[PDB]
Amino acid sequence: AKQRESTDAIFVHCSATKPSQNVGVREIRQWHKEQGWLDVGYHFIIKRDGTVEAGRDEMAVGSHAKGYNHNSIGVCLVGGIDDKGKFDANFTPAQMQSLRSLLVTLLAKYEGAVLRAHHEVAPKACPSFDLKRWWEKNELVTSDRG
Ligand SMILES: [Zn+2]
Repeated sequence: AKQRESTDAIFVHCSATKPSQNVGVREIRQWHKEQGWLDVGYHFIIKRDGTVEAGRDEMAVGSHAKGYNHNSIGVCLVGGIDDKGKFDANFTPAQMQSLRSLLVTLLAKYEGAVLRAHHEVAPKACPSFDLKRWWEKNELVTSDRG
């Protein structure tokens, strides 16, 4: 098992859970290991009250964006779908506030890293919001692109 060579990107994801699912790394680590992986695939989880919990070691290869696990940080927001199972940007004010300082901290310490939304690189709606519009205007809108 080993550490990454470089950190070209910080990817943002959601856990694809509903509002009522107040979960964190204890549960998502358990869910990922029942699916056959060795640990939680994300380096950071932001719970719905804004608590950021650490997953994999900040410097290790994780499993969150395939073909990119070798050179990136994966950050996960708890939420992402409504009760119908559709993608929905239902993240809390407090989650978005913690996310924005974690990312300013991360972009600063990983010289040259770029900030990315999983849906830019894979056919998925994850993280369920338009990353550029929230990073720039502080507007949260439900989206499969951006
Ligand atoms: Zn994702």
